[PDB]
Amino acid sequence: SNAMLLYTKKDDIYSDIVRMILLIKGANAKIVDVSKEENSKHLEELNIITPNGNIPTLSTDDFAVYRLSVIIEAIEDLYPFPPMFPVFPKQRANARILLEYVNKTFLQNIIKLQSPDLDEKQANEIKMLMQRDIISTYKKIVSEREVNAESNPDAQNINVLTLIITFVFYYFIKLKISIPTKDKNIIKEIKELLSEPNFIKTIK
Amino acid sequence: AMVTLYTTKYCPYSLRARIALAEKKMSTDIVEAGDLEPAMIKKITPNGVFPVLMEKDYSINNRKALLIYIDERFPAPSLLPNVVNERIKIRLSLDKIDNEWYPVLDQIRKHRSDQKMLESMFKDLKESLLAMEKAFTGSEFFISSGFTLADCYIAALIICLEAEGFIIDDEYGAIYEYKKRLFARDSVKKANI
Ligand SMILES: Nc1nc2c(ncn2[C@@H]2O[C@H](COP(=O)(O)OP(=O)(O)O)[C@@H](OP(=O)(O)OP(=O)(O)O)[C@H]2O)c(=O)[nH]1
Ligand SMILES: [Mg+2]
Repeated sequence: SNAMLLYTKKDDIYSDIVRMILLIKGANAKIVDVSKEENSKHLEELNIITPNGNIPTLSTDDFAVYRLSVIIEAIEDLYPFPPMFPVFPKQRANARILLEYVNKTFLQNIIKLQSPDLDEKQANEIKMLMQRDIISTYKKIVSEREVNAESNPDAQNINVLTLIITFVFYYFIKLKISIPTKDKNIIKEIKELLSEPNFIKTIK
Repeated sequence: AMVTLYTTKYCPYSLRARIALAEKKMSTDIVEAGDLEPAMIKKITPNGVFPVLMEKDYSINNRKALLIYIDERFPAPSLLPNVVNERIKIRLSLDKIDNEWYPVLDQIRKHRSDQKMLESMFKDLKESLLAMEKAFTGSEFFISSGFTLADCYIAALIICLEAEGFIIDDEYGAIYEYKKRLFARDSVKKANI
């Protein structure tokens, strides 16, 4: 039944992302920090139900799913309320194409940066590649959210790509990476994003 | 003339799209990139990524969203399971298909000129299917009551894999049966030719 166990690790950006989606839905979420020694018996379980100990994994008696697009849609299947995605199919496709870019360019790289055996030169090329786009990207996430909100004022849904870009920021701060802009307005907004209640409930 | 699909020839990616577009019984033109102008090509898809799906106002060619978008654009008949626990699974399955299986096809498509490197790639693929022919018994179509995208992903695969030499026989069991009634469907049958 509803024995939803969400395997996560510490400082993993994907877990933190998922955990704030489960928080938004209301999901009965038995979180499991497989980073702690105590949960050694769960990590044993996880290397069985998934191929490579994939973190995060969202498991129940019925399934065990990994990958971030999968999980996010899974959550929307199990917890329709409130709506994570837009309603027009075109807008849904776009959110999906954007979410792919944010994952390849930022999430995936944020992870490569947590690798202890990383070359200090390579790690600096990553950190920079990120700065280079973080802004242009942010704009797109915005333009898109602006469209999906007006085209339906009665629907009132939560932009998942704004929720994610918020964690990209947190992890900039977290990796001493700098958000290259002097736009006092943009800055105003990035502060607001980190200032939202559900976000402060998560990282806490 | 509502929506046109432009399709390069060899793509396994272009087959599985013409399948899903059939199951929807939606009147949509089908054009060949290789039967148009080097000028319009740059206008429908600048990055030259086929296949592309044009509408009055929209356009799309993202490999990962193209099909999922057809299933949402023209909603009936749904090409995802109805039961929630089966949908969540079927997604995580498409992902395996695209990311662990299609690569095996591209690889057999690129190192195709090297017979020493094919015979060995085939030996590892045929060897892997047969380590799964076990979890194929017990369903008309792939891991599901009815037709899913998983079947469009897999029709195009078997079909392009065939052309690259690799064929499927009675040696595969359930797979051969499944592969034979997959080819039976009117939607797969059309795009095949
Ligand atoms: N650590 C972690 N990684 C995630 C997560 N979700 C997606 N990824 C990774 O994002 C990368 C991009 O995968 P996709 O965008 O879905 O498709 P693609 O690789 O074919 O372009 C994958 O790594 P890959 O090495 O490029 O491919 P693969 O070996 O996983 O198949 C995939 O493992 C997550 O939640 N946690
Ligand atoms: Mg991959």
